Order: sequence, then structure tokens, then C-alpha cells
Amino acid sequence: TNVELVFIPSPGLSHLVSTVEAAKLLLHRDHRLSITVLITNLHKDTKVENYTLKTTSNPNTSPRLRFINLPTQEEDSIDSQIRQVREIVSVLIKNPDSKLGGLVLDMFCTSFIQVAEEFAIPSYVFFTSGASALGLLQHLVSLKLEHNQDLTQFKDSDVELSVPCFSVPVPAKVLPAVMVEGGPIEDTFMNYFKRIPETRGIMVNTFYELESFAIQSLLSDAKAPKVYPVGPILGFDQTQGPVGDDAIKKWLDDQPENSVVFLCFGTMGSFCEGQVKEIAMALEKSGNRFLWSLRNYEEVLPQGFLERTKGVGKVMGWAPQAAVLSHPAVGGFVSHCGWNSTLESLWFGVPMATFPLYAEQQMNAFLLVKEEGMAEMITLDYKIDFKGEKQPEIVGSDEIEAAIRRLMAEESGVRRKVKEMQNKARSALLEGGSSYDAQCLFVHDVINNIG
Ligand SMILES: O=c1ccn([C@@H]2O[C@H](COP(=O)(O)OP(=O)(O)O)[C@@H](O)[C@H]2O)c(=O)[nH]1
Repeated sequence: TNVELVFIPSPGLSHLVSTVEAAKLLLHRDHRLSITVLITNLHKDTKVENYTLKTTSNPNTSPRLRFINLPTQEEDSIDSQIRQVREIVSVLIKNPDSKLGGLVLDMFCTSFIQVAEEFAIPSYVFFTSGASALGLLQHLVSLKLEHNQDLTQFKDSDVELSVPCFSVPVPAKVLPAVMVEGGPIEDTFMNYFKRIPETRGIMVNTFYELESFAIQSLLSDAKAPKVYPVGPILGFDQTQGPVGDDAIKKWLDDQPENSVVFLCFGTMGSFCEGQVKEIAMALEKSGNRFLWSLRNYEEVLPQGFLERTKGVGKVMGWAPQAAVLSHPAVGGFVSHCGWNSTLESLWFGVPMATFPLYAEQQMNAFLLVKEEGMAEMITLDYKIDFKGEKQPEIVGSDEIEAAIRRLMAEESGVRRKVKEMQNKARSALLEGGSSYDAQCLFVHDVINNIG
């Protein structure tokens, strides 16, 4: 009667954490369910070792959560990756005390639908982003595949698109750049997302009160896999607290409440020397207390920037993002609009200033600013990747300073919507919330679809 689920996340510590935290919640919804996560490069990344070890070694983690390593070599393309999953799956169905409920794949792991079809087990997809991204990606896929459209026509275009999962026209400049590029880049990602509608169910990392209009549009197509908004899935306990820092907590305790603006740009926010100097100049002219996570310093910052901003701000490298946003001193967040960073800032009621860089962050910035109105914008169409030997585009310090001033105001319609949306996010995870029911409905359908 026991049902085992196999999760296949994309390589990296990030996508693994969201898979583990989501698995920990689904296990609490049915004691008959077990989850086995396939790790792409366990014995190669020491950060993935620590996370997998500290999770399995913890007595509070469920005993029904197993981590199995995928011994991927260097030359294995999609050919050999399929077999090493097919090998483990064939070993896992030999257990007569468990029924394989199916494969739950990542957005970049939809190639293993082949394996699920060979073993006559269902296929599922865990979308680590929001519903507005899913509907947009399927709209762009249907445009090229079903309407015979050259998606490069929207590249650097001032036109707007009528996307079904959006209540406002979506500018072509906020589209995911990899979908309007063409050639090998577009082909790689189109083969990733076009196989999603061929699954049984799609788990989305969002809640209904956030991206309503998109979820209704995704569910309207009955000829499509049912979507389960199980978010927000965050990279900490979501009930105890994230790991912090003493010297960090020391300085923020001295500043007033909602007075420090935090600046972080994810794990790939490598600006050029010019853009960093514009951010530092804007922080100087704003006069606001700031905490800047910057990835030497006196050679990349304006002359005397640290000297003039000594008692008002602090600059550093890597930052405990979730812990900093939880501090009462942080009242602003200049973010790259990553979905995890967006959900973290929403979980702690911190309003955001959009500085999107890569991936779907351009659409996430458009979603929060124009669609929902719960974020001030610095830019919506900024792209960090400069092609050829061309000079990178740069956002001026005046545009950054203006958005910080609007963000750190005592009262604003953005700050009120964020505080209101923060409670709607925390209620969605409590029993009876929208995402709680979605988790229970998902685990219910996984067991019922097996016969
Ligand atoms: O200095 C940093 C930068 C990032 N993060 C974490 O890295 C992720 C960044 O968010 P997201 O994955 O949406 O952005 P991306 O990694 O794609 O840039 C989140 O889990 C953050 O908590 C962090 O802890 N400290």
C-alpha cells in the first residue's frame, strides 16, 4: 500500500533544496507516501554533500526521505543519463513493499518522461517558478510549434503580447531571453518546456492568492495537466528559522526598524565595474542605510565610498539572504527578482526594487510591478548578458536612487500590498490554505492515478 515517489531535480544545490523542502511537506500529508531524490552530482559538489548529509543525519527529517546518487560522468549526454535513471528505477520497482507512484521531474529534467513511459509509471513536473512563467512558456511554445512563428521577432521589440495568463499586455522586452533568441539556445529550451503538457500533473512554486489570473488560465484548459500551487517553497524550515550571522545581526540591531535597504543579486549577479559604481553612487545620494552583498572594493567602488558611508551602510560579500530579510531593520530589498528571492522577501513582508538580470527575472519584475503592483521598479528589461564585443548597457544612478526613495518611504501602496500579500502567503501553507489543499490533492492524485 506504500507509494514511493522519485524526484529528479536539475543539477545544483539550489534546485535540490526546493525539491527537498517540497518533499518534506508532501510526506506530512500522507503517511503512505515515500520520496526518493536522485542526485545528479553528489560526490562532486561538496555543498551538495553537506546538504544531503545534514538532511539524512537529522533525526527530525522523515525516515521516508531517501537520497540516491546518479553517477553521471563527463561524457554522458541525454543518452547515458536516461539509462542510469532506468537502472535505478528498475532496481526500485523490485521492492514488493512499495509501488512506484511515478517520476516528478524538473523543468530541465523532462527528458526522463521516456523512462516513466517504459516502466508504465506516471510522469509529473515540479515547476520551481511561478504560474505566470509556466503559462508564458507554454504560450511561447504554442506560438512556435502550433502557429509556426519565428520567436526572434520579439527580440528587442517594443511590441506587446497578449499572453493568456496575464491580465495586462506583456512587453516583448520582459520575455525570457532564451525563448526569443533562436538557434541552438532556443531549441534547447523549447525541447525542455514542450514536453511538460505531456505529463499527469504540474507542481508550481506559488500560491493562489499571488498569481490568481494565471492559475485560472492554466486550469481552464482541461486538455492540459492539472496544476498544483504548492508554494511558497522556501529554502529553510519555514517554521523554525533560517541560519543567520552574529556580526550581521549586531549591526542591524542598531539601525531603526524598516530603515536598512538590503541589496543582493543572487548567485550570478556579476555586474561590470560601471554598473557597480552607479549602484554605489545611488546609495550615497539616497542617504538611506544600506547593506550591500557585493561579489578590490576600493578599486571597484567610487573614491572614498566606504569612507563617506561608514556609519550609515556596510558592504560585504555573500549574505544570508533569508535571515537578513527577516531582521526587523530591513525595510527594503533591491533584488534581481529571482523567484526564490521574491518569495523570501514576500515571506518576510519586505518590498522589492526590481533589477532583473537573467532567466525569467524580467517577467518576475514585470509581474510584481505592473501586474500586481507590489514592487517598485528600477528597470524591467535590463539584461546582464552582453553579446559579442559590445559595451554592456548601464542603468544610471538617478534611476536607482529614485526607486530606492520610493521604496524606503514610510507609507506606499507597494509596501501595503506586500504586507497584505505576506499574510496571504503564510496562510496558504497553514492547514486549510490554498497550497495546503493543493499538496493534499497532489498526493491524493498520485496514489489514485496508480490504480
Ligand atoms: O548572497 C546570497 C545570494 C543568494 N542566496 C540564496 O540563493 C537563492 C537566490 O534566489 P534565486 O534562486 O531565485 O535566484 P538565482 O539563484 O536564480 O539567481 C535564494 O535561495 C537565496 O536565499 C543567499 O542565500 N545569499
